[PDB]
Amino acid sequence: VLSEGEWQLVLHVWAKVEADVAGHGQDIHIRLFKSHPETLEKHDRFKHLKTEAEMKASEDLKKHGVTELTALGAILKKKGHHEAELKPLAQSHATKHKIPIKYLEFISEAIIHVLHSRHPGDFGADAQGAMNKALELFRKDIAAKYKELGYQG
Ligand code: HEM
Ligand SMILES: [Mn+2]
Repeated sequence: VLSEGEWQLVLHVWAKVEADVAGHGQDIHIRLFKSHPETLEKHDRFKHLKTEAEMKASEDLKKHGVTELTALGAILKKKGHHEAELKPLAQSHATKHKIPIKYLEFISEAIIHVLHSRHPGDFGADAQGAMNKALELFRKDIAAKYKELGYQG
């Protein structure tokens, strides 16, 4: 459980993401793909992009990042009361994309990295701790929904 003050820090930095959702989503994917190339495999639509500049020039990848971050933002804004938003996400990611929980850890790391790279003055230790707790809650709750659908994270 997050305190009200922790949620406020999460949403404070999230408003900064919302000033440029597409750019943040591009940076998060590029970091994710570089740190963990097997995650680029899971994105079988983008597996073929060879360089950072090709990745940045992909309109489809940019649009996909906005779709992803929009769903995450909608979840974060519910401050843990996110069953209705999380359930369809768990359904698609368990039964179609087949994204293990470890890959959600990988993208959580990339989110933290990009947020600290772009917003260090609004993303110090306490804000990082709050965002880490909110992403941990997200991963814990989606893992439980994964199991309800069969097959483990
Ligand atoms: C912050 C966590 C994530 C959120 C909120 C998220 C959200 C979404 C949303 C909203 C879609 C479109 C609708 C859907 O199919 O559910 C989507 C599609 C997808 N996501 Fe995620 N996602 C997350 C993490 C990941 C990770 C970690 C991977 C893979 C390593 C991943 C791989 C995919 C793929 C492969 C698709 C569909 C792409 C296509 O149509 O080609 N997602 N995601
Ligand atoms: Mn993605």
